[PDB]
Amino acid sequence: GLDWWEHGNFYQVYPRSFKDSDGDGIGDLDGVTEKLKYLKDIGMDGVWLSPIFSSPMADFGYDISNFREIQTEYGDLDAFQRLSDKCKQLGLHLILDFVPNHTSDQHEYFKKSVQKDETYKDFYVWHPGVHGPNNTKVPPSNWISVFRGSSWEWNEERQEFYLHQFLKEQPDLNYRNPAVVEEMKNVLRYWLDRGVSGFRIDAVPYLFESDIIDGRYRNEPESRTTDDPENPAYLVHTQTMDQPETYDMIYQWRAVLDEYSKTDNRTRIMMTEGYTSLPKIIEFFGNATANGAQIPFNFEVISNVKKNSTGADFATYVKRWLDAKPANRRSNWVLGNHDNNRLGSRLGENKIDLYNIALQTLPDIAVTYYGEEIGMLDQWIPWNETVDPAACRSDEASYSAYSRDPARTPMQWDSGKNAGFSKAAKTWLPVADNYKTLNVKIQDRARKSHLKIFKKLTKYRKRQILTEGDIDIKVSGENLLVYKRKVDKVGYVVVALNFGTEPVALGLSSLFDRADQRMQVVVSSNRVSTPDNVWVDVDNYVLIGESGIVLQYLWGKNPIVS
Ligand SMILES: *[C@@H]1O[C@H](CO)[C@@H](O)[C@H](O)[C@H]1NC(C)=O
Ligand SMILES: [Ca+2]
Ligand SMILES: [Ca+2]
Ligand SMILES: [Cl-]
Ligand SMILES: [Cl-]
Ligand SMILES: [Cl-]
Ligand SMILES: [Cl-]
Repeated sequence: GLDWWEHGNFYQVYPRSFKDSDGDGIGDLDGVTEKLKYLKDIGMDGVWLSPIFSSPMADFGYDISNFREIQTEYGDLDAFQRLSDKCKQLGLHLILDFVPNHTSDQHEYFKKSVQKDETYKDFYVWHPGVHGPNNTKVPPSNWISVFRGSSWEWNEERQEFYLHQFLKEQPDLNYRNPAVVEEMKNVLRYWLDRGVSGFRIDAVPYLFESDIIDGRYRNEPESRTTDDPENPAYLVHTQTMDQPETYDMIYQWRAVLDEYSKTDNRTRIMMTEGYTSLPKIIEFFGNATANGAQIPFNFEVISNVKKNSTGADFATYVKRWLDAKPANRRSNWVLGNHDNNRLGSRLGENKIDLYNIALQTLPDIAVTYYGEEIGMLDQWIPWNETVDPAACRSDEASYSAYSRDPARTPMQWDSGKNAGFSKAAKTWLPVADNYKTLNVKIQDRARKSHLKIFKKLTKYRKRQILTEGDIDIKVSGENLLVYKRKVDKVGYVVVALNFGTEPVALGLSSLFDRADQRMQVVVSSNRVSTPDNVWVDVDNYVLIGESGIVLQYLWGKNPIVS
């Protein structure tokens, strides 16, 4: 008897790009609500929305000026309630994006902090630095912002530097201040009171920095993986990431969630965005005395799998996650989000179905970034139309290395105007040029298509074998990854993923003891010609390049487990 989330399908909506409902070219809450039934029909359980709160959009919602307010163009609190009520009818859990690390520099708390307001003077991390030789100002430490340059920003009015781990428009909250601690968990209660099933928590590794010692902040040592001192990777982040107090606060936040779970037998869940080392990701699950996040994102895989990764490479990172995961915790698999190039563009357009197969058939929790289920691809956007500050802080020659906008374009619903995302003359980001032939409606009608493969996976994974089965991973050569998932007296599933360009015979008898000369085809990559439901020889079947196949053998019935 699993809790709702343990084998859950989670879908990330980027609200600005999901569905426009009021003709301004901007996705909004009412637009999401129109589309929640679609999300249920493709097998989703939990819907996570990126920042919908009041924010000047310097970082497109991650710079929040009021954590208790819906941003105007997205809607109002009624629009939120209708979204929440619709989720409840459909049996979907709503997950909101919680951004504790920083506020907008337009937040009232920050404006008052700059003025040394007695209540807000210490809401942020301020330090004067030191005046140096030749009347120069030395910042309080050598720390580098994730968006490049110093993470200390001088404020003339206050005559101090404030800490910004992200943009200078995003001042870091001082979680050593108890007033800040209390205020931010009341933000969680505010939304828990309004019905949400949990939160995805932004930038968890960066919450606490180390404290002052003898009036100074400690510098960080050079990493020697780059010579560029404006690049955050220039330093080893011994002082600005992975601090022990960070984990303490995650656990405090989970306790607030647990207060609400006791109320009504509906587990509030926590997801955490942590681009950090695998052991420091794992620590977010919890420790001996305290639970943390049920879903600290498996960014071990996403950060290390590349376009030229082999099947062996993919297996290495999958196995590394599994070897490090504590037995009492659930895995999750994620290969896309709003900060990465779209999966097909990033990892190889031919592998869209291979990777959707992996994401959906590996154990426990599967994550989908909006559009991955139809195989959306990045859209190149001109410098003049790009809005992502990570691009605009670069230059016309080279903003495409940095820009996240190509992965944030409007969802492609149909072949009509703006791919059916909006009736407006212009959309906030351009619709991808491929939209007439890549959209939900066209894939819905096709015999085989990414969406039909996707839908087959999200349904099939909810049966007993893929819900309850173990996992046994084997690699043949450099590029044939195969894994078996078995439930005794029920059956077993074999996933075979061919990352290489050459076709290959599965040769399963030389990989598992397990016989059954023949297995039944459940689903396969778009280019595989083998019809569904036929039987194939597990030794001689040839899997074409860059393709995957899901194979089944039943001893008993394999029911949907609800
Ligand atoms: C794969 O690509 C990366 C980055 O583009 C490169 O550094 C690496 O050498 C490539 N691997 C091979 C085997 O060429
Ligand atoms: Ca709109
Ligand atoms: Ca911080
Ligand atoms: Cl519209
Ligand atoms: Cl857990
Ligand atoms: Cl099925
Ligand atoms: Cl048979």
